[PDB]
Amino acid sequence: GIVEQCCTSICSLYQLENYCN
Amino acid sequence: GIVEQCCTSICSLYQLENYCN
Amino acid sequence: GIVEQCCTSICSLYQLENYCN
Amino acid sequence: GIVEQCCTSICSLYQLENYCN
Amino acid sequence: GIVEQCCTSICSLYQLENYCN
Amino acid sequence: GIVEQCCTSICSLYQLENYCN
Amino acid sequence: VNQHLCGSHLVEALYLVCGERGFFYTP
Amino acid sequence: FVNQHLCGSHLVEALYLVCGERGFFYTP
Amino acid sequence: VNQHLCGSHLVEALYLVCGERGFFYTP
Amino acid sequence: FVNQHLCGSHLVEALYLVCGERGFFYTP
Amino acid sequence: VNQHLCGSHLVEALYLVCGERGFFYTP
Amino acid sequence: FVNQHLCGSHLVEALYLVCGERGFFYTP
Ligand SMILES: [Cl-]
Ligand SMILES: [Cl-]
Ligand SMILES: [Zn+2]
Ligand SMILES: [Zn+2]
Repeated sequence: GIVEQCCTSICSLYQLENYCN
Repeated sequence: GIVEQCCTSICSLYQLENYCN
Repeated sequence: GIVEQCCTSICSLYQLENYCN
Repeated sequence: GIVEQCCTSICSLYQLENYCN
Repeated sequence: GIVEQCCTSICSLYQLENYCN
Repeated sequence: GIVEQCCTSICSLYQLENYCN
Repeated sequence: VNQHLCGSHLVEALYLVCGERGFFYTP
Repeated sequence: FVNQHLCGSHLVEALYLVCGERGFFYTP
Repeated sequence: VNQHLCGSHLVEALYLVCGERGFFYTP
Repeated sequence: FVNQHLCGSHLVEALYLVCGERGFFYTP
Repeated sequence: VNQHLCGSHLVEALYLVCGERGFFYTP
Repeated sequence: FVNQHLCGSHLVEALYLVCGERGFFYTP
């Protein structure tokens, strides 16, 4: 999930965009 | 500037990207 | 929705708890 | 205090409620 | 109090320092 | 920079004041 | 703008109240 | 568990911003 | 609501300015 | 000391929210 | 006050969008 | 890299506040 992918390394804006509706 | 453009209507990310270095 | 109910008056925690999964 | 109890493990809402007035 | 003084005009740090212990 | 000086130990307000314009 | 600033606080508050359950936010 | 709690809070502020009108969901 | 959003910034600012001394917040 | 500084900031936002009209106090 | 609260969100948003490049903020 | 990302976000809120009308700059 978002925690596993984005709290152990930095997610870019493009990567964060995967969890929008 | 950024307060005038962005506190009277909603700036998008592309709009905010204008004020980066 | 949540903006209409909660940005025109103060929602309590119990009120906010309504929008959880 | 609050730091010792709530920064080494997660305090729930019920636990945080102990530091209200 | 702090809401009346500081949400109707901008309190400086010295002004905010007034409400510390 | 600010990260090297202020993310490995706590910078006071006086210290943070060095990065204002 | 008032709406957009208020929404930012709402999602912080849902983050806290919802816990493990999580949430959705739709403007 | 605490470091994850704090990181999650900044994730949600970032998502709110990135996703705009589309909005988002957050599942810990 | 304006009051309630502003209060959230105030407590962040007291957190910073007060340091080791700490503070109280009463609406 | 820094991790405690950052955690404390999220504590206070949480307390502000939890305690409402009663308010709160924070002593580091 | 409305301006001062909105500015706080702006700088959080510039922090994110600008990345390694960084930024300046002038009221 | 993540702990630095989170700390930086609180730095900028602190600078915004400390510097007032003078404003500031942030270079990671
Ligand atoms: Cl943090
Ligand atoms: Cl606000
Ligand atoms: Zn944080
Ligand atoms: Zn705000």
